[PDB]
Amino acid sequence: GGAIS
Amino acid sequence: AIQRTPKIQVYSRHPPENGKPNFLNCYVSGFHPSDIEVDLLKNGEKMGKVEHSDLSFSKDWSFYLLYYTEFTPNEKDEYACRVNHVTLSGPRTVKWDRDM
Amino acid sequence: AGSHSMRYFSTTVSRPGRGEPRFIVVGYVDDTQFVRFDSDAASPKMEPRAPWMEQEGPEYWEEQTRRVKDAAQTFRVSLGNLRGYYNQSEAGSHTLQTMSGCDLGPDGRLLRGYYQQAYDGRDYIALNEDLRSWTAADEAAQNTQRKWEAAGVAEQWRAYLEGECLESLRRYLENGKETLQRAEPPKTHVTHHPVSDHEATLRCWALGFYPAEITLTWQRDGEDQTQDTELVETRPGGDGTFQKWGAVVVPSGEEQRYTCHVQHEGLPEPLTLRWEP
Ligand SMILES: *C(=O)CCCCCCCCCCCCC
Ligand SMILES: [Cl-]
Ligand SMILES: [Zn+2]
Ligand SMILES: [Zn+2]
Ligand SMILES: [Zn+2]
Ligand SMILES: [Zn+2]
Repeated sequence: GGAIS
Repeated sequence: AIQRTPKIQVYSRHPPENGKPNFLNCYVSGFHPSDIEVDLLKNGEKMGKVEHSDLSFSKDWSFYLLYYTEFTPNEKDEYACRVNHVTLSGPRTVKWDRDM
Repeated sequence: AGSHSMRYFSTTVSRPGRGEPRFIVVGYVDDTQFVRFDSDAASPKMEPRAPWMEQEGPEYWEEQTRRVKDAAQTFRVSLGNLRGYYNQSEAGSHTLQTMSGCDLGPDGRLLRGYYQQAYDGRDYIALNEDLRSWTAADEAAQNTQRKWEAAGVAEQWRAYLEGECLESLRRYLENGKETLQRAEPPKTHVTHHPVSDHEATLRCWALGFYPAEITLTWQRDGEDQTQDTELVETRPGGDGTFQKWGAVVVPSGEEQRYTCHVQHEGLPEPLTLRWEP
């Protein structure tokens, strides 16, 4: 989802 | 980055019979990265109307693609799949073996 | 079948100097593809790739397209951060792949949920089976792990994987039941090709089967000839079914000592074949 690395 | 060389299988959808419409398949798998060039060849020449599957990959993250097109096999005509990928010294050409 | 799976496989590939990274997603129920997205398409949207998907209404397609476009942006930003973590040039192409999905067990519960990423073809980070912790594959990925632990990312995946993931899978299984729930047994036969006056290739064929999982072995005197068998990778027919073969080269006079054994979930019981001239 919105979880950027 | 890792690189893996493509495996290549060339084959028909149904058992081949002369004069009967069929599908010619070139299944290319186990490669990385994803950029790859695949041509189906009739008597050495590039076939048109070749379609391919949507890019997917396996458990080890290596990619696979099916390239395919309609064909009607006859004894005169030779078929092959030619694959180029960064992991290769040059394009690899695999001839269709119709008698397995 | 007692258990089923859903998976989304996404690939993001940067192309320095040539625009935004390309983003491709495909979704599978078991071994059947049902959707795709490609950011390079004329007007990128989530699209059906199985006919039983066509009955989903436009709001389904709008939401899936929104979610994929969201992911695409996330993954483009991620590619930037990862090139930082790895101290890499902006000149080179790199690849981010993600797998996510759920297995539905026969008790109607989550058999296992998945979310994993790879960078340039190597494991990067994975959600553990417990859906509460992470495995980082290297120090760079520990950057991500730390960010994701702080942000409670695992719990968000756990909620998805136990809820909507399974609900979606159940719905697809119902909508596509006539093909998704039908295990098609392999059509099998043995071919024979002399390689000389003294030896022949025995080839055991399995054709038109679904799903793709199958075991094909040659045996001689009740023992697997695995280290003498050429076994090709299971391959798509192109019509939703799969194909495989395995071959052994044998002395002509001992051809009848060899039997091919085929296991498939579509078979009542394992098949045993032989060369029958
Ligand atoms: C963030 O990392 C986006 C991951 C998408 C979560 C799945 C939501 C369900 C819809 C399927 C979209 C799959 C996009 C890869
Ligand atoms: Cl996009
Ligand atoms: Zn194309
Ligand atoms: Zn089932
Ligand atoms: Zn709307
Ligand atoms: Zn032969």
